[PDB]
Amino acid sequence: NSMKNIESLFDYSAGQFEFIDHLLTMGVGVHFAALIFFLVVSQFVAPKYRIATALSCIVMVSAGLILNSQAVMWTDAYAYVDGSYQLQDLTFSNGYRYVNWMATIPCLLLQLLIVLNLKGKELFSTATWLILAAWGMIITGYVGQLYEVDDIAQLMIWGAVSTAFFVVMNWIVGTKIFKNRATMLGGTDSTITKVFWLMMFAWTLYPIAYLVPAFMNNADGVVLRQLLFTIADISSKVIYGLMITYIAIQQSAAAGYVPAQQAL
Ligand SMILES: CCCCCCCC/C=C\CCCCCCCC(=O)OC[C@H](O)CO
Ligand SMILES: *C\C=C(C)/C=C/C=C(C)/C=C/C1=C(C)CCCC1(C)C
Ligand SMILES: CCCCCCCC/C=C\CCCCCCCC(=O)O
Ligand SMILES: CCCCCCCC/C=C\CCCCCCCC(=O)O
Ligand SMILES: CCCCCCCC/C=C\CCCCCCCC(=O)O
Repeated sequence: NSMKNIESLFDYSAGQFEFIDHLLTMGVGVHFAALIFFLVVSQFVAPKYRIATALSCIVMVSAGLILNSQAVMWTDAYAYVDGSYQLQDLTFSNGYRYVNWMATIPCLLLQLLIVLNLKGKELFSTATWLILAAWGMIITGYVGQLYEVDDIAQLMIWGAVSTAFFVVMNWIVGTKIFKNRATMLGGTDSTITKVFWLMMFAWTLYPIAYLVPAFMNNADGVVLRQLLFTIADISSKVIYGLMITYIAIQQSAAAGYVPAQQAL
């Protein structure tokens, strides 16, 4: 699975290799630091919204474990030899991120629907269509990147199919947001609209990283891709969760939850 990604094609300078290692290890710290924050403020969230901050804790740990796994895989697969880090064993691939996404994306979408105050039949219904659309996106994306070394054309076609799911997914999300933001309390009807645009921006970096093999097929393309993943993860998981948490607390406060009012 590692021979199919471009990381296996190149030697890396100390500077490139340590920059990638430092990017992944920093990602671990950030996520686990935000995990403590999400855990602490959960007591300031009304029971109605408390599951949202819990889902952020699930995302933080899910991401932190795969980023930590990826950093160690990175240092195991390569060895500094003759002035460059060269592939030693085949134990590093990007496929594990696509596993992180399969798991984190349903959680990220669920926390959004919860603060939108959807409930019951509509919650279960809307969540099912989003998670299926999203899994189709991720799965077709994972098939495509198996060809980023061998068959770029296939990468593209699987990229096109994956993007179809992405567009439909965002159309559902946007439609539910704009049709339900009047139900939101404390002025969060204004904040949720920004969350949506944060989503659009953060999530669009992933397909850009996905296409790096096609327009920068070299060792700096590998560094660049990890940098895009790092900006994307922090924005779609950390900042977004903070955005979701702030909305949860605000609506809790507007709903008469005392611990939420005292915290604010
Ligand atoms: C590569 C081939 C396939 C590529 C095709 C690309 C087409 C993209 C079209 C629109 C943007 C999609 C994003 C949709 C953003 C959410 C839509 C929305 O804002 O919802 C509207 C709602 O009806 C208001 O109440
Ligand atoms: C970690 C959180 C999230 C929301 C991950 C999001 C991933 C995507 C939006 C991926 C999209 C893809 C597209 C649209 C087509 C290329 C293949 C991808 C799966 C990378
Ligand atoms: C394809 C996988 C299955 C798809 C179904 C996804 C699961 C969604 C099911 C239930 C919605 C979760 C809501 C949890 C309760 C929170 C409600 C609340 O406290 O206000
Ligand atoms: C067990 C977790 C995975 C859940 C799968 C169910 C979700 C369905 C999502 C979209 C189906 C797309 C399947 C197309 C795969 C073709 C790739 C191939 O066969 O080589
Ligand atoms: C992930 C973004 C989704 C959109 C993908 C772009 C759609 C295809 C665009 C142009 C087709 C160009 C096909 C060139 C194939 C030859 C390249 C090669 O095989 O080496």
